[PDB]
Amino acid sequence: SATGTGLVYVDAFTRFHSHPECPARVSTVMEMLETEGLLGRCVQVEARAVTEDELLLVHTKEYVELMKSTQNMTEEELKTLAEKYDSVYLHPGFFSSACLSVGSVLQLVDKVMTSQLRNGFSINRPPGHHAQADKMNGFCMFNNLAIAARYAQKRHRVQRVLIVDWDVHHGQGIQYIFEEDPSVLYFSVHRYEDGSFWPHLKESDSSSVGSGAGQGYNINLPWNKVGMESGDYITAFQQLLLPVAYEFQPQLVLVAAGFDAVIGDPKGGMQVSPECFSILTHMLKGVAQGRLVLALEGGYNLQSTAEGVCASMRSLLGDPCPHLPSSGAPCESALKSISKTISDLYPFWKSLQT
Ligand SMILES: CC(/C=C/C(=O)NO)=C\[C@@H](C)C(=O)c1ccc(N(C)C)cc1
Ligand SMILES: [N+]
Ligand SMILES: [N+]
Ligand SMILES: [Zn+2]
Repeated sequence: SATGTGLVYVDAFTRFHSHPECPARVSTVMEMLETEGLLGRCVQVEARAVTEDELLLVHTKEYVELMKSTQNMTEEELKTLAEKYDSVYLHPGFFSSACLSVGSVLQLVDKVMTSQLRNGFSINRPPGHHAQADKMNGFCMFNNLAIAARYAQKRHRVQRVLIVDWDVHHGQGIQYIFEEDPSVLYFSVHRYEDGSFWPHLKESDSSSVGSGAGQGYNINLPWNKVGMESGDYITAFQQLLLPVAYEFQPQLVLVAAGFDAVIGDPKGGMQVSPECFSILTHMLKGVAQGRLVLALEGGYNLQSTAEGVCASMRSLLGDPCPHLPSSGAPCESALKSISKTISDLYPFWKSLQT
């Protein structure tokens, strides 16, 4: 029986930066983890730099070289290149941080799949779930979890990987990468508002269920109203994700754990209590024998994000689930979105058919 919860963090995550995506995100998460006495209960795991071969599992050779050459670029060359991407800034140390950010999750995948640890959480920036095979996007250079997913498949002989994205933003990067791939199931719960919320993509609706052999293995649930709560996410997990999850039977679960959906986040617009992420985390522990790795994505209110991380951490540590301040009943708008997605993937999953 594997035991212990891995925690990867290195000061290098704070060496690149009004802007919402800042080193303050990660530094104050670690501080709240300590003062809550959660940090000392984790097994501290070293970070490592991702190798080129590992990056090439997801990203193109030309893109990797362009990103590597950003190290020596002038702040005007970084200005030029970054302007050709959607919502992306560049920094001389972005490449190093991005490399250590990916490797941090690979470190945790190794420990969980070799049963040295039960589960893990990398407090890493830059985030990844928006990054694509040949381009930067949404403050992401490399796709942390996509790389980790195929890494586990190659190195640790994993057949099926489930990726859960509860960040308020749609991880179109992950969706694009495994679009035709049935070995990796992608689930994304995100604010959409019929395309008026960033990234403003039609591919972010529940209509996109994948293509080819990957049909049915891509699941988007789009909120079309702000102010969603814990009762909405829990109902969404209970009626959609988890039925599919147990039918899918993954051997590793990766979580794009952004916390911009927590109450008080300026960007998300939702009202999800921090304690809700303790429940969602706990649900996912019943899948893949608890083999569960979380990686930081979004979240822009420093205290709310820190609370979300702590709440997720307690469940990783096997602490009792917390009391929920909000109602257990979901709203009508949430039910509409859940119904629509279920209807869109109905013929692909037996468990959805009632
Ligand atoms: C991309 C993103 C977060 C994604 C996320 O968190 N994914 O999980 C937020 C965007 C909309 C944003 O707010 C923004 C702010 C400033 C800016 N520039 C000053 C250029 C460009 C974009
Ligand atoms: N998401
Ligand atoms: N997929
Ligand atoms: Zn986000």
